[PDB]
Amino acid sequence: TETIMHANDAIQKTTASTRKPRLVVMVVGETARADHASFNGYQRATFPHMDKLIGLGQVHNFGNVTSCGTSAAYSVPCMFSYLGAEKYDVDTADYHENVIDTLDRLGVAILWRDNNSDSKGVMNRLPAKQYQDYKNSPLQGGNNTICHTNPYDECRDVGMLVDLDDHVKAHANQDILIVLHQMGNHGPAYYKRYDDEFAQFLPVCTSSELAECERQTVINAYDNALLATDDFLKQTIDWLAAQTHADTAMLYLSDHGESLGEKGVYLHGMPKAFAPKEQLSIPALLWLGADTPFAVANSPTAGFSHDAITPTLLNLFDVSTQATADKTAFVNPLD
Ligand SMILES: [Zn+2]
Ligand SMILES: [Zn+2]
Repeated sequence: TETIMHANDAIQKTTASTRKPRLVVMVVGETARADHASFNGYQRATFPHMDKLIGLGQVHNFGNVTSCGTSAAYSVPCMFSYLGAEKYDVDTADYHENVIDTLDRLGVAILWRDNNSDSKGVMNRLPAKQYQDYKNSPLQGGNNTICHTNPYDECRDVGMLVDLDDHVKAHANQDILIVLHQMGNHGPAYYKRYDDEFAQFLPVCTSSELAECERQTVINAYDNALLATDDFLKQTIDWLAAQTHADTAMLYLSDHGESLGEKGVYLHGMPKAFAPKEQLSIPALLWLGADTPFAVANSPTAGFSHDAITPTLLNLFDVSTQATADKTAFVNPLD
């Protein structure tokens, strides 16, 4: 092949012809930091809906998880790579088979909706129709029907949840992966990231010049954008909970964290060798549907990282490959 292969031996252990189809939503978050999540002990209710599901035992919180880098351009390809953070090279990620390539080869129906930027190369070998731009409205050339609920005409992450039934109905009796790439908490204009229903921590910074504004007002806008992400995740889970013909899962991880003025540093993008802990520390949640066959994995001693995503996706689709032996995952393989 023209691709550097990592999982040429991959095969599904079971398929939808002998068991329920698998339906997974992977949410690629944006700029959310683990220590501003109420489920990791932040002293403000930034994730009220997820916290209620954690209390019920329906969502599992993996705690302080480490991102591989500090921007979507660096982190998103690595999140779907077989390489892992220590061998990853952003300049040559396009040349390797990635986990989406493997799943597509094995017949999983993949949809990637993007309200952020794009898939950073991950979707480039799949047909164009499996990637959908959700950062533009239809007349702008995209697909998002929820862009005109705010004065910035900014497209909202919840627009990506509109009529996901169309994809499910088009792929009867097949395994399905839906990736939703959020705008999330990207700054510096945090106040533009959420509709007025989520303007709850007040007052907010309404300038892109964050070091000018009072620190707490920057943080208030950031925390309001987390509330909107908590609502997006709740709506995603509510949709999956209705898909009772499938075994379902929702995995959420941010691409990196964010500095909010500690030691004078704001935003993200610092070289990972020098980046402060706040830029590398991300939340990670897993929801599983009713009667799930899956079990949450034993925690690594140092906590989880983005390197666990690729083996987790393979385990959720019953894919057997030597490429994920010895590798950490958030759920165990089914035997
Ligand atoms: Zn960024
Ligand atoms: Zn990012």
